[PDB]
Amino acid sequence: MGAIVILVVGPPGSGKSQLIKAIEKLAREQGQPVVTTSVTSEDEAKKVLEELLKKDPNAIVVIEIKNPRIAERVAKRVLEEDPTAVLVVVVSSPEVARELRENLPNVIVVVLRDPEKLKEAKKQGTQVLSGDGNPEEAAKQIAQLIKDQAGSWS
Ligand SMILES: [N+]
Repeated sequence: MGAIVILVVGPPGSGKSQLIKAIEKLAREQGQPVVTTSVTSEDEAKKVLEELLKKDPNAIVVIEIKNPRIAERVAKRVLEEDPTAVLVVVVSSPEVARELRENLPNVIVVVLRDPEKLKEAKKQGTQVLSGDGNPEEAAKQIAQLIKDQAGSWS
């Protein structure tokens, strides 16, 4: 099918590790292998992606990003390394999400509050899903969105 790459973007305290735990658990239940990596710089991402996303592995790769400022370059690096990867960016801030949407043609999702900033994000194509603070629902919602817009997830 191809690689599904999920960037999970947000500062410490955004729910990333719990969201990632829920995504891994649901994926195991569906018989799909998931691997995770946490990156702090664009080259770290290059290093791990150039090793891992070698031959469009049929796998889910989750990338944890604690520094939202690097998200865009890491997203671009993913596409550079594997132009045949599905890329889903789960972002904590609606403002970051809007900025990433403007700079990429990639699925960008917010589960997370300010109604005005959220509307602005959605206007640039940010997708909103229920399950902020409920990792299990969130994981379910993300998997449904990937199925409907990207493929089986198998
Ligand atoms: N919200």
